[PDB]
Amino acid sequence: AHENVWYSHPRKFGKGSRQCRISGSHSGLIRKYGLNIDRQSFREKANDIGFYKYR
Amino acid sequence: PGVSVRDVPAQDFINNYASFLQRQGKLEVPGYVDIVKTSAGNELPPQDSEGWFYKRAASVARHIYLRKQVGVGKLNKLYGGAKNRGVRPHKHVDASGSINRKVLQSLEKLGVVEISPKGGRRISDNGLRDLDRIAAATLEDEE
Amino acid sequence: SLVVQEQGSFQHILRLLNTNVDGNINVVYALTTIRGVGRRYANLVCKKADVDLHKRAGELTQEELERIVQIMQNPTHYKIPAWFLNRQKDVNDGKDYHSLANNLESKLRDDLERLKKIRSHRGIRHFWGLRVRGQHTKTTGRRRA
Amino acid sequence: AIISKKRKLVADGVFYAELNEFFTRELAEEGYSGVEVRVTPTKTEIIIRATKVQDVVG
Amino acid sequence: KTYSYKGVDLEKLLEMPTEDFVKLAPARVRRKFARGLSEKPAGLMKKLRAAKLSAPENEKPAVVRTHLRNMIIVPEMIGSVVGVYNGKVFNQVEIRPEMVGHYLGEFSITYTPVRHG
Amino acid sequence: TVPSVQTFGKKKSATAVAHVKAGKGLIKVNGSPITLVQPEILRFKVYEPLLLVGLDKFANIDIRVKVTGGGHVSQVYAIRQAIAKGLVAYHQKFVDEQSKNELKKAFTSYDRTLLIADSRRPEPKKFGGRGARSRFQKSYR
Amino acid sequence: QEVVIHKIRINLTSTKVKQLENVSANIIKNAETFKLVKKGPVRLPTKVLKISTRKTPNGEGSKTWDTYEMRIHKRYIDLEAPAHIVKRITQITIEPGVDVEVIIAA
Amino acid sequence: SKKSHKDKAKHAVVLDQDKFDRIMKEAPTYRYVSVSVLVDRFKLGGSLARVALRHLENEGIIKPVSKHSKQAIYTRAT
RNA sequence: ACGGAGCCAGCGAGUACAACCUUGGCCGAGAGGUCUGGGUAAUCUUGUGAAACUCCGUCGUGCUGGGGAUAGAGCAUUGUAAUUAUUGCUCUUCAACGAGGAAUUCCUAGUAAGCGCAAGUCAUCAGCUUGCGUUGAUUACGUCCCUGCCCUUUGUACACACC
Ligand SMILES: [Mg+2]
Ligand SMILES: [Mg+2]
Ligand SMILES: [Mg+2]
Ligand SMILES: [Mg+2]
Ligand SMILES: [Mg+2]
Ligand SMILES: [Mg+2]
Ligand SMILES: [Mg+2]
Ligand SMILES: [Mg+2]
Ligand SMILES: [Mg+2]
Ligand SMILES: [Mg+2]
Ligand SMILES: [Mg+2]
Ligand SMILES: [Mg+2]
Repeated sequence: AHENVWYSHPRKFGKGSRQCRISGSHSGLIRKYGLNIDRQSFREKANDIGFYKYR
Repeated sequence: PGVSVRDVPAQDFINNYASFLQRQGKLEVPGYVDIVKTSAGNELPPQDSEGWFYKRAASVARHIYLRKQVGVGKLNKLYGGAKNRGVRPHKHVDASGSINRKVLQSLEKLGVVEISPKGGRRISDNGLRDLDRIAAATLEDEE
Repeated sequence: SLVVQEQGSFQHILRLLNTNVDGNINVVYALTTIRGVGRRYANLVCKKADVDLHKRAGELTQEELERIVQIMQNPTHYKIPAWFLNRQKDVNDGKDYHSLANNLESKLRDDLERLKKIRSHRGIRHFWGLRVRGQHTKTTGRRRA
Repeated sequence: AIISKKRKLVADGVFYAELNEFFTRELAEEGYSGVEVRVTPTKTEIIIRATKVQDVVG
Repeated sequence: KTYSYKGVDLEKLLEMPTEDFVKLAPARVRRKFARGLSEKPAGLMKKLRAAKLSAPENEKPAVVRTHLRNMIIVPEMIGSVVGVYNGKVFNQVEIRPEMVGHYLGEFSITYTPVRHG
Repeated sequence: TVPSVQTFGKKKSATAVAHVKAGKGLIKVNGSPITLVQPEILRFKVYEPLLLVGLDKFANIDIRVKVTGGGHVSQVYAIRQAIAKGLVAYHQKFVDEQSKNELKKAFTSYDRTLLIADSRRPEPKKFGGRGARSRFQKSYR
Repeated sequence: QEVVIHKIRINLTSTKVKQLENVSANIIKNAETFKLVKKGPVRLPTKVLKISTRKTPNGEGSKTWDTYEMRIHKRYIDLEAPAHIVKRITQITIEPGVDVEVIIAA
Repeated sequence: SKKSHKDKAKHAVVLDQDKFDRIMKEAPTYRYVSVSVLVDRFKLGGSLARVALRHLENEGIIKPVSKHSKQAIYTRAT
């Protein structure tokens, strides 16, 4: 774990640059309006957030 | 009575203005004409090999007369249609920017187009005067 | 508007750069029938030669053919830009050329055999006859014919 | 703090989700019921509706 | 003709700096070298110069193994034998004068050719 | 003040706002006279109120139409309805009852949409198909 | 000595309607109570904040989606009004949900 | 990749003097003139169909009923 | 089909502890580059001057100016990094393809279909999806014949239930 090599790869962008903010997952992420919550947790917490099924 | 460009059909007025601009020796064509697609959307140069630049200048001048003021990027959005992207769905491709820039600078040299404070370029009193004059020319040409 | 077109002079067959070309087609699209020359390049070559665009290839005169031929072998002399040329920067000698009917296919073959000899991945893929530009092959090009 | 108003409301919602889930994790032994986030010109009041209020206070 | 790259002769090809080749090289190389360079290709160049120096002047120099595939073959690199990582094997490749312009990855086939039946 | 009113006519997403005044028989759309409507083959569509009513009915009446939104033919139908409704409203407001009733009899006996806005509007699309009310395809194997 | 009019501006936001309308009505009533000239609670297009999402957490099942959304209503107000009474109005009659913001613009 | 039609040239790519006297002789007696009608008689290629068709508007040999693009509608002058 | 000319939308989205939407002015043929200026948004991109479409010409039944796959060379952009071509652009080769068997899918009014745009994926990349709007129909307005569904009656040696 030499500091020059450990976690040395850049992560400024791409699939793994940002995480789920709920689960830390990198799949099925919703970046719209800075939600940064994956789709399933969004479906779970939408009503608390302010999102509702309307039409 | 008095007549503006709005009282004459678009295509006939544009053709007549192109012919009038071609007849007189002003409105220099850039040395790179006969070379260019006029946009990435097209795949061939204009069928009218010489004189098409006058048509484009006439259309541009009429457009600035009708609208508020128009820059170069807006003209790029105006001209240019759908590119045949091989085996992919067509999209909208903006027109070539150099051609429209040269058109606007040539219209500036002719005095028909003035730099607008709000950005872009608007119509000038002398140029709009010639536009009304040639609109009258076309209108009494019709009958 | 129309002309009798001087019966007895309108050619029907031509041999420009050792390929037979039918002359009744429009000049630019008649020139398009030689390898290494497309509608755009032929159109520009005809434009620079001052020959009429709407003319017919079987009716334009001989010195017109040789002037067109001269234009379309050393384009950079006649103000054809560095771009718009077929083979630019020419990785044998660095001089932007334009390949033609026999020259195009021949020089493409030397480039292909260079890629075969150089032992590049693109070269061996070309030697095998498979797709080169990185397309899926599970479903693409599954029939030789 | 300057940010798009729609994004600001989305952030307020996700912050309320933050608070609600954290309080659910913590005050579960307290019979936690709900949380209200009231915003005043100066203070961001956070009302906790729970059963064992006296133990919640501690 | 024996070999010229872009009008620059083979004899000039052996003795010539990187930057002139960059100016001679196509657009992709131009952007790659204009975008700055990693330290790893510099170390590879140093090791490979050392390997060329070490060889007693009349055999093929000792193969230098390397994982780097993303850097290209400069005129200084000719006359050298490198083992490019293939996923398992540092596949051998001797760097010919026609190496130039290309990467190393073209000569370490990351997949085995597929044979059916 | 000059006797003048403002009416409008709509299509799917087109909207023509027409100002009618006591003028000199002056009919402009987007600042251009009616004879040069954007298209060419629906031109008679936009003359239709003119000829159905008769030009002499409004010879001292001027027309100014600004049409926005929607495609070409939707805009044309918008100008149609706007001009017709402007004529009817002006005759009701300042001319007489029988005149307006005669105009309505001439209009509604021909292409009812001339005075009544069209009720059809686009159907929202749904998941499971590329169309508003179409599905994608089935495989079954 | 604050007689200089600040031509102040009061804008609002919410995800709900009745509370926002109530706050705006109280603001207008307060402005009228002290003889204030104003531009009314001009309505702004309710911005629909929409996200489409697949329902299945695992991709299996018939293709079924859903659309969650809020609306934001803005209803900004500007006042050609004195200083202290306007500010006192801003720091009073605040309802959770609706967010009040004040711009002097003087 | 077929060969079924087996079509010949079947079109006068260049007008000839005898064909000119033809096009002029039945410039009348063709009570309706168009591009397709002109090329139906094997004497016009189709690009010069428009050329001869526009040329006939010289001394009023035929009259126009409509001059929309993509076609033409001409009757015999009476 | 290709040239010019006409010039028409509605859903969106858009930068802060980061670097987004980009106008406008200069360059380049284009992708693009550069200099400035707006917009934390009915304010600026944006009237998203979108395509199909319309008008005037070139083409003329020729796998042809259709079709643009497969390749050769070059120019740029994002990227630590692009070869196994990221993607865009310029010149060229231009293949199969002649309305597609058995069979089978979707759909009864702003519907199908054609046409594109926006948003989600996004540092770069859609031929995808979710939405939106443009032009906009033929044919039903019925039936249990095929495939099934609901209720009732009947028969059953079936109940892991006609697999
Ligand atoms: Mg166009
Ligand atoms: Mg067109
Ligand atoms: Mg097409
Ligand atoms: Mg549809
Ligand atoms: Mg084509
Ligand atoms: Mg709009
Ligand atoms: Mg357009
Ligand atoms: Mg072809
Ligand atoms: Mg997908
Ligand atoms: Mg039914
Ligand atoms: Mg049993
Ligand atoms: Mg059985």
